[PDB]
Amino acid sequence: MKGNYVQVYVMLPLDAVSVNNRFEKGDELRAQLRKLVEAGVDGVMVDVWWGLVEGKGPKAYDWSAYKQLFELVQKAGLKLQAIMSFHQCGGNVGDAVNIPIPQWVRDVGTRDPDIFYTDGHGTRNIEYLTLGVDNQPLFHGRSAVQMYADYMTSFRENMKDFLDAGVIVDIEVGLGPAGELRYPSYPQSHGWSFPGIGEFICYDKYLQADFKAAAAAVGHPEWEFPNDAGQYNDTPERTQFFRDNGTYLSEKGRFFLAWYSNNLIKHGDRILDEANKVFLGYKVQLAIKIAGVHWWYKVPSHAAELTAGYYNLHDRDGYRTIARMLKRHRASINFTCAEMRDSEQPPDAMSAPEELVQQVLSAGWREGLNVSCENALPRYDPTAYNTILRNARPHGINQSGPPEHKLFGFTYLRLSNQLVEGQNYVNFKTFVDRMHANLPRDPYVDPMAPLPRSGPEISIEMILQAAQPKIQPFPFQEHTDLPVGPTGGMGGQAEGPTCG
Ligand SMILES: OC[C@H]1O[C@H](O[C@H]2[C@H](O)[C@@H](O)[C@H](O)O[C@@H]2CO)[C@H](O)[C@@H](O)[C@@H]1O
Ligand SMILES: OC[C@H]1O[C@@H](O)[C@H](O)[C@@H](O)[C@@H]1O
Repeated sequence: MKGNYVQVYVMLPLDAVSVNNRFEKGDELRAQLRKLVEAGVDGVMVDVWWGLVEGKGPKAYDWSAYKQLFELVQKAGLKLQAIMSFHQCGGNVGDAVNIPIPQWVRDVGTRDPDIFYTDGHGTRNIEYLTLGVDNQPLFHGRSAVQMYADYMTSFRENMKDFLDAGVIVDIEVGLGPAGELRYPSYPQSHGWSFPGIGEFICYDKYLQADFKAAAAAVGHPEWEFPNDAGQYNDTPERTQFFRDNGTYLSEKGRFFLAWYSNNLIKHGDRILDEANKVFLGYKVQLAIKIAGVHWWYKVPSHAAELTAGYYNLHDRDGYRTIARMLKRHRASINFTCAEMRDSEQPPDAMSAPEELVQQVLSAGWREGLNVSCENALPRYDPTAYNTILRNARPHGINQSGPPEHKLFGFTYLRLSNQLVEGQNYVNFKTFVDRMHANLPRDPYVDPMAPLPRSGPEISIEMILQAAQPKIQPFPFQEHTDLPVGPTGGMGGQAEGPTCG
């Protein structure tokens, strides 16, 4: 039944190593990572916050709390997915700990405000560096991807012992807010609230100039940004841009959207080129996280997706363009909406979770990429685990083989006292059982090969030919064929350690 084994990973507290590079909660974590392996979890995932390590200065890396944390993990026998977290913790949902980007970068920003994504009003979003300064050498003679690449080269030099023994199996290079390839279009920070459409975050002078230069390239210098796209909390109908047969379909608006959405491809391309020549040769896999912007999916404009950077429509696959860019790099997609079901989203959201999971996992599987998921919200119900299991093996168990399509692995959000305690614990455990096709945990499964080098760079126009025509999804079963059962599952009822 091994072909059907899907690895489960838990995501560690946002603060596995505390708010100032001091690994503190080690004994708690030691007890918390004890039950997780009794549950049979394959490995864990932590952020390697850029603001904690090079916080103190240019190239002043302090891997100390982090060498100790991974020490704990290795000792627990767990695989580790590390997230190269070049973004601020605090601002999004579920962000309790608050870790900003490096103070010395934020100080550069004081001098040049345009280094942070800027909305139409001119509000500076401090949580991630605009993709416009990727190749702008203004961080004291270092450009942002130089900075991103030196941060990852240093991670390799210092974490080598873990990279050799095979504890670190996946590097997830973050490329935007929450470490996701996208724009900060729905910033709870700036008074956006779900299911609002969000805004186009492309007003800083670097992108503000990439576009005017791009406008004149196609003969239209005169062209500006969408005047009619509304505000954060509007609904499509309310704006002239996202309204049925609105400017999102006009030449000016198709071009804009092509630009805006291409910038994210390119950003992610550049930085992945580098993460690939850094980890080049390692038994690791490179991944990126793509948001799950399900609200306004059921409407024609797909507004929230268009503002977030994913130019997805009924006739244009905006998630297969992205996966085509990941293809050279032998990268994989890490999508985040797996636990939802259309049933549970507010009816006015015009949200289609299930249909977004099917689109992205299908674009990815079509591009030959390994796809993996992560739930977007705190969920401890069997419903959540069965929806996940459905999405893991769309077509279900193929005991007569390995299945057509299968997720490489799932990474549950998040480790808490509540997950490893009682009821929630026996559900999670039986969930893991089932995610492994009820086989016992196997660590010598899905062994990676030394990361090859990124293949030949391919133009924008060559990655963009995957958009058209949008293909049909891969037939998804409606429920999983190996659900949670109910409360219990194989061993019974497990009872043990609290917290202190
Ligand atoms: O631990 C990883 C990141 O967790 C949060 O971001 C999550 C977000 O809460 C969730 O809705 C989405 O599905 O995935 C992201 C990215 O994994 C923090 O906000 C991030 O700062 C962390 O990097
Ligand atoms: O902050 C972003 C989050 O907002 C929530 O209200 C939605 O339910 C989530 O799908 C989304 O990820």
